[PDB]
Amino acid sequence: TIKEMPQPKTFGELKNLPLLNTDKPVQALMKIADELGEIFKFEAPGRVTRYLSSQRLIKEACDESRFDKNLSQALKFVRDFAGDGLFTSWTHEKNWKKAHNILLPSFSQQAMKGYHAMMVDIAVQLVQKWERLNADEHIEVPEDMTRLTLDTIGLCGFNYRFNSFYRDQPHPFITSMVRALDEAMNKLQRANPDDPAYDENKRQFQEDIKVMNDLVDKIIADRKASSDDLLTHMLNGKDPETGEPLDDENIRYQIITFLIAGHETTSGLLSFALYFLVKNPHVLQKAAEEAARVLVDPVPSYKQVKQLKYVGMVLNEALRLWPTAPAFSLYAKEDTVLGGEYPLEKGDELMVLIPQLHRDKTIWGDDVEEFRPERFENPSAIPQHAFKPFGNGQRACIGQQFALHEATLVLGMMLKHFDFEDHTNYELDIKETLTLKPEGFVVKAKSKKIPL
Ligand SMILES: CC(C)C1=CC2=CC[C@@H]3[C@](C)(CCC[C@@]3(C)C(=O)N[C@@H](Cc3c[nH]c4ccccc34)C(=O)O)[C@H]2CC1
Repeated sequence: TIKEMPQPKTFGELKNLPLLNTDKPVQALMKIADELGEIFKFEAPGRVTRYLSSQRLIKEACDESRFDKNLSQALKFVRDFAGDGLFTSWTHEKNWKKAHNILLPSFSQQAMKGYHAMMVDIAVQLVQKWERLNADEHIEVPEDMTRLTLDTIGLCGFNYRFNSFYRDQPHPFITSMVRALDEAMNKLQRANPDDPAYDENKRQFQEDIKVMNDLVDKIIADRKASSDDLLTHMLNGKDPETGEPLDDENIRYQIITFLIAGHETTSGLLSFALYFLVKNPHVLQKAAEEAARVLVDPVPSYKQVKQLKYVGMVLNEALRLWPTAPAFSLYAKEDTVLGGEYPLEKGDELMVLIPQLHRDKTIWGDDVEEFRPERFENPSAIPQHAFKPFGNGQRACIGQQFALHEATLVLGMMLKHFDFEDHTNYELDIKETLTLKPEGFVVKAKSKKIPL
């Protein structure tokens, strides 16, 4: 009944801004939501946003007639290099619907069947790497998952080989992208971004943007000198509405977007999935049993991957507890009241805190912190807008099918070929680069000695 909104602790003139002066801002906002509940106001000089954590309010926020996708401050900083690519465009910019129409067919069932062989090429490189480890050598999990996911989007999307399994260090692309993301996350807490103490930060940022754009003009130059892949559709496809193709500036932004959006979160998903599987041995056993039963050939087929149902549920349960793109932003299209209590003005910003949404006890029950893939047996038994790891509506993840096909294929092959040991009894440490990923997660993989 027009309730007053809670607000976390303030720092005078800086309002709530210093609460983001941490290497783990999403984990900080989750603790605030635990303390303040389903909604709280966050204020900095010149800006306000309302953090939502309950399925009760988020099911309203997901009404596309009332709320559209907002560029959060984080996405405004990413737009410095991702421009009006699909992830960092407003819905009302011409290039959003145009690129959407042109690129959606690059995620058709026909398209996924076409990507499968190249996903297998990279997955086989991962399995061969682990088969070739010596006694008592370990696996650096997020490092190897990032090698796989970057190489997969490079090859499937652009017929480009990053060759990440030939490198003991990350590809220059990854090093520059991680630093750009870390700069973008860093600028969020930065009062007085014009301070000369940040002139080197700016210089380094521009440098990192130059590294990713050099690789893009090279992917483009490569293709020019001679495929039916994502890059084919970017260069040739026409929007059925206008009959127009994408312009060169936009195409560059889409390549940068798909290299970032198309691997970082999938590497996080695979890393968290393997973390929960080694921490939950009964779940690991059930998934390994399915992989053994289904993947009866040396090379997995598209159809077999579609039959790894329990592996698919493991991936959804990992996205429930640690959604690797952990927030999305909305703005009110008009004046509206939220849950009958919180009046909003046109333009008012909302932040969906996805990990908190996924811990709503009124949806999942009291065992909400438990890793239980069986929660996903029946999508009709899950309330509306309870599970939002790929965002909402027409602005939902275009790459969800690609990511889940790749992750199901790879996790299936991992569970078929190896037994895993949590040999250090790893303590979860979640590194934030806007996206979430376990840091320092290592395992030992004992070969089942099954040939490829
Ligand atoms: C690539 C995808 C997965 C991402 C989604 C994100 C959504 C919200 C972000 C993000 C998690 C990074 C950390 C801050 C946070 C939680 C945020 O709300 N920030 C708000 C509010 C804010 C924080 N600091 C600010 C400084 C100035 C202005 C606004 C802000 C914002 O960025 O808009 C960020 C990471 C990148």
